[PDB]
Amino acid sequence: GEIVYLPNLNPDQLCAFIHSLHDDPSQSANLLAEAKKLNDAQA
Amino acid sequence: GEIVYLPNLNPDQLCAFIHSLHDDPSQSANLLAEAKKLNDAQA
Amino acid sequence: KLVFFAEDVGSNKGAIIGLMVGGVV
Repeated sequence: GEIVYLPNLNPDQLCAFIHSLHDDPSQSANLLAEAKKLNDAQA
Repeated sequence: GEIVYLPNLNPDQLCAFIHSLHDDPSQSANLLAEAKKLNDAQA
Repeated sequence: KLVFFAEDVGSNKGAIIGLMVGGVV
């Protein structure tokens, strides 16, 4: 399993991500790509 | 350090959880216990 | 499957929010 870390994302962002991630499991991979983008954007 | 997984936890709980981790870094450890217990409580 | 977990790292960071992606590590 590939494990991701988002220490740079604020609680609001993680909450937004977690809601979207949960609501759209099919898009979980694509959505994560964005969080990874956030990982870099909030870097 | 110790790791805590939240599989059977509710997404709203995750948001509240992440919020609590940010509210006080020292509490994160204690929050990890209860948060981890929820995984068992909601299991 | 995806899973949200918190890693105890101490410091002023408390714990770190990390998630697992697919299967089991």
